[PDB]
Amino acid sequence: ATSVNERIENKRRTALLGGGQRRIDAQHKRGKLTARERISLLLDPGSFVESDMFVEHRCADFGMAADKNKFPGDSVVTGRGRINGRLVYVFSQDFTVFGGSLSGAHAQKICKIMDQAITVGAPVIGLNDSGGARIQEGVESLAGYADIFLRNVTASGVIPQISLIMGPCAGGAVYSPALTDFTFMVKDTSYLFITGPDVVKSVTNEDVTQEELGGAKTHTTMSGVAHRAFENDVDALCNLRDFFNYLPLSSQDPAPVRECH
Amino acid sequence: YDPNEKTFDKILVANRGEIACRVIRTCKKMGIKTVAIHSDVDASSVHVKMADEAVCVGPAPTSKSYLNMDAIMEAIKKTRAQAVHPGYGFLSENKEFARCLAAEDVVFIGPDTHAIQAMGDKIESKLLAKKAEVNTIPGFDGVVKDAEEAVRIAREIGYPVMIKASAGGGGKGMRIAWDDEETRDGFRLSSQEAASSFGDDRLLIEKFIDNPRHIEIQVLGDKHGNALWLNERECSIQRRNQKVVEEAPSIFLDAETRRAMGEQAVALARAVKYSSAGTVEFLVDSKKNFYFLEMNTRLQVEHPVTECITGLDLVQEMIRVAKGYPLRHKQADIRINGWAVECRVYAEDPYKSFGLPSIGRLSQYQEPLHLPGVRVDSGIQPGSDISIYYDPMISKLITYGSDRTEALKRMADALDNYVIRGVTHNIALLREVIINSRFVKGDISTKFLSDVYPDGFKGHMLTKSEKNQLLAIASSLFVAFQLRAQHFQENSRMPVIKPDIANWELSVKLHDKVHTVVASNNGSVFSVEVDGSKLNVTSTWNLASPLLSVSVDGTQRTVQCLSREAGGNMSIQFLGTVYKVNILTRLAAELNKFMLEK
Amino acid sequence: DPSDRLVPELDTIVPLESTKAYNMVDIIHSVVDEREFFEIMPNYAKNIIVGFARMNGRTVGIVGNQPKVASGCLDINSSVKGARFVRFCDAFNIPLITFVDVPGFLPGTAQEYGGIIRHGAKLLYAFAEATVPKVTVITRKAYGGAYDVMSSKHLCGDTNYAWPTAEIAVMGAKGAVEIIFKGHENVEAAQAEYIEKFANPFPAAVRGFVDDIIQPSSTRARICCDLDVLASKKVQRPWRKHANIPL
Ligand SMILES: CCC(=O)SCCNC(=O)CCNC(=O)[C@H](O)C(C)(C)COP(=O)(O)OP(=O)(O)OC[C@H]1O[C@@H](n2cnc3c(N)ncnc32)[C@H](O)[C@@H]1OP(=O)(O)O
Ligand SMILES: Nc1ncnc2c1ncn2[C@@H]1O[C@H](COP(=O)(O)OP(=O)(O)OP(=O)(O)O)[C@@H](O)[C@H]1O
Ligand SMILES: [Mg+2]
Repeated sequence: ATSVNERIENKRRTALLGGGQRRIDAQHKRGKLTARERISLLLDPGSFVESDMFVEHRCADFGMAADKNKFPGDSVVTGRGRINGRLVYVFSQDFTVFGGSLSGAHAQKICKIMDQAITVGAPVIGLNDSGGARIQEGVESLAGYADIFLRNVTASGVIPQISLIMGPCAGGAVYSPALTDFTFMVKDTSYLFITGPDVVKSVTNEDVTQEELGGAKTHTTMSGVAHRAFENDVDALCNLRDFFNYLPLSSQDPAPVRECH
Repeated sequence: YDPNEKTFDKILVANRGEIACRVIRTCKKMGIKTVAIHSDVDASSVHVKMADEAVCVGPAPTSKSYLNMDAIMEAIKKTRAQAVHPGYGFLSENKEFARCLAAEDVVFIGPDTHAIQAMGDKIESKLLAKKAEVNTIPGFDGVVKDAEEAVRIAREIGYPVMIKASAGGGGKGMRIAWDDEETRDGFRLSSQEAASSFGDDRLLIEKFIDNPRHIEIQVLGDKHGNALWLNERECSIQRRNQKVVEEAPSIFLDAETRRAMGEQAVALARAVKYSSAGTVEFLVDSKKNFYFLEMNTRLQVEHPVTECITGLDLVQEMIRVAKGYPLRHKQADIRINGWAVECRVYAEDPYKSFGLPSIGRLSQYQEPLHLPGVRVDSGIQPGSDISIYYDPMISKLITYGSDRTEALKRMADALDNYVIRGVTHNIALLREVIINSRFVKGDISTKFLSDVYPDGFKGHMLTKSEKNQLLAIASSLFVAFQLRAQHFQENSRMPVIKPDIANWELSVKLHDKVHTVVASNNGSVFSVEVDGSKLNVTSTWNLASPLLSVSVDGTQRTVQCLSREAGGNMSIQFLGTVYKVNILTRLAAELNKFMLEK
Repeated sequence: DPSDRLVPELDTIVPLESTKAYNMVDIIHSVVDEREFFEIMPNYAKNIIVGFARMNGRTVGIVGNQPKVASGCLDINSSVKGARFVRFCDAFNIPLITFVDVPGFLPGTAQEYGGIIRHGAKLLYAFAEATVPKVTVITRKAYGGAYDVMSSKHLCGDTNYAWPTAEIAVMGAKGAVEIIFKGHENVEAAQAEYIEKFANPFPAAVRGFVDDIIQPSSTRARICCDLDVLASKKVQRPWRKHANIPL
């Protein structure tokens, strides 16, 4: 009766807030936007179509089957939209839910978006704000990463792939951006390193901060991993919209031609 | 092997290696359940797999695993074993171990504590043997404490003198003095290393027999007083005062002397009241005079040869004696049947001090079990690890025959057909010993290795005919590899035009000489011309098998290709010795003269 | 050289202690035909091993981790070397056999400043686009993204086998326990439970990430049969002029 409708509305409202209002406030205090605000700023207004909004993780170990550990969407917002009228597929990682760690559902949603994009021949833009792989998931998480990796290599040279790191990407969350065509970072809020400073101190025995180890300056001036760095999220998204206008939608299409004066 | 005879039902083998495997095999044949102790590193050994139950007894070192008497006691208590078999070494001759076993109801398979303690020290053993109307080595009875006393003893017993550490064993604390100053300084040094390792500081001064022969008599006695002397064994070939080649029937001994020595050994055993299997060792001089020297109150390492020549199972006999049953054989029933020779394959490098212990992991291991008249006692397998904690002995190879010549021929065949890859072994030394002219004749003493190889072992000094055979085999193998390199599957797009070459002209560098070789192939037969000499080599030319059997001019030879490189270097084990040859083509040999030496 | 030859010397080659290191060249020599191996770059980036060998007479390319050097960890040089070797073997229809024993990637600022991310992505890409038959055997360890990089089943791998000493996990047991039970702050039985349930090849086996847990002595045979049935492997991929490898 009305129970199904009220549950649908409750799940929609919960998915809109991610992992809670307190963690949203914590994210805002860090000078960062949420995944949905990033998607809204990147895409044309009123053009976002979201997929897999109600998908939840299927893990049962370490007390992850409790209702307090179930978040519809599972730390990723995936869908399609338009930039200046041209189709694009987008995923944005939600640092609010489990630190954006990749679970099975996370990888399943990303893989679905990538598969549909390669089916229709449209670019993929990925906003990376992941803390790594979900440890409670176990080897499943690893498998998920590998799946994404495969699709990246399958999509290389077929559709353009753009990565924008907007948070502390660590562990295995650093290899998908490396497999894409272009990689951009945000100053003072984005990081890229396989192992954190603590492990470096434990093994190598040297004192480095996160900014020195994997900051935007490090990866844009001497590492050679990232291509450009921007002041903040709004500036980065505006420049990403500007940069997207140059590229063609697929390798089947010629170089874009615009109106000239 | 009568199952009706009711022996024990559970026996713990408190040992490792090949002796544990042999005891387990005998018990399994008799039907007794076997339990084997092991260390952490020996968790995957052969004897633990062959046993029905296994119990870890500690870490890798022997002082905490196999000499850990307490853990062995809790292993016995947990497994509720009825008998214990120590094999040889470790706790085989430990009186306090015997007391611990006698504390409980579990029986110790071996001699009694009184017999072990009687023969635990050399001076008391010599005194008892003299009281037992047995010929003893001339010397002074007692303990020497000062250098002056030792040199005085050297005065009355002659300038050739030997200083020996009391008890101990293992060929240590035993050296020779030729002069009075040598006597005193050697005595002081012997006290020094006695304090260093043995700790007894008790020394014996006696006479050195010149050109002696080590002849052992295997005695077997029950608890009812019966005692048989079985037959003898010869163990003259030694280095570091340790046997490496043993020979069951003595070629130096006739029937009368053998019978006299056996009767003397039986008399000594009855005087000691020995109630197990043991050995009495004598040193026979050139004039067929024997003197008593030590008595091992345990199972001998080289026991399988007397088993082969007598058709007995010593482990079964000791088990039956421990159970309490009387001996089922009489002295007249003992007879010599054929001939037997045993070689100890060690993990040592024979080129350094006649064998220097080596370590490593066995990558390939194959025994010649299919060869006629071959028995292998080994506790290792492919993938086994030779560690520093235990005795670096790989295997014991026994060959029996109708006579000495057949046994030696089968021994040579087995040594040629025995594959070890991963470590260094002394197979070359064993083959050179068994094919030596003096050894074949029989004129061997305890210093055979010292005087046969005064400068140390150098390998096989191959003659001209053998050199030509080796060169022909190497050239044929090289040409066979080259021919196999040209066999591809059909491509159907770019067909392969096989290069039609009739004669291969090669330059073979061996030692420091260079030989010109012309090789021709007629299918499975190679005609090889080396420096004019013509030879024919035929074989199946299987290039993957570790052993390759070829026929050079009718003579059959088994060789191994240990290494091979594209530059022409090959290591070939031939006649037991590894030769490194370098084969180049004639054009390559000519062009190589312009290369600068590094 | 028979294709069903057993290799019993591999049954105990991997030590029980994870600290002890073995030599992977011994495994490679035991498995391949006639124990003949043509190694490429033998003196450079020695933590990885690449080379050519033969199985049942057919040319194969071998890539493996070397636990002797740097405990088998991956770095920039080894990644580049293995990536180019794999690319050549895939380009010329040569099957690939991989032996995996890797704890992860080498940490430090030297690796990060040198571009460890982009160089490590090269090997992952090379294994991912390969369309030749590929057979993977995990010997001791496969941790983190290194497990995915070293020719995992999810990269369109053909056959993946694990020895009874294999350990496929997201990371080490200690780090996982301290990252999961930080609130619980009770690592007394946490270590025991985690090592009993996750320090074994079973979690990957029950999800079908490895086809089988084979005895080491059968390894060669298990490979050869596979190379018999995968010789006719054909896959189809989307059209492109060329892809964009992270060079
Ligand atoms: C093969 C793939 C891999 O190897 S994954 C290796 C990832 N190693 C980790 O330690 C995970 C997180 N590592 C980190 O270095 C930091 O947390 C980073 C990523 C820099 C985040 O920085 P920070 O701004 O301080 O966020 P935070 O520490 O407050 O984390 C908030 C909550 O998110 C969680 N989180 C994060 N990552 C994971 C993960 N991989 N698996 C499970 N949970 C994760 C944290 O537990 C944390 O929980 P809480 O809400 O603060 O209680
Ligand atoms: N009187 C002697 N004359 C010549 N050589 C002797 C004499 N006594 C001992 N030897 C040498 O020592 C060898 C045997 O020594 P012996 O058995 O006494 O030593 P051990 O270390 O107690 O032996 P084991 O390992 O059997 O316990 C002989 O083969 C010989 O080489
Ligand atoms: Mg002796």
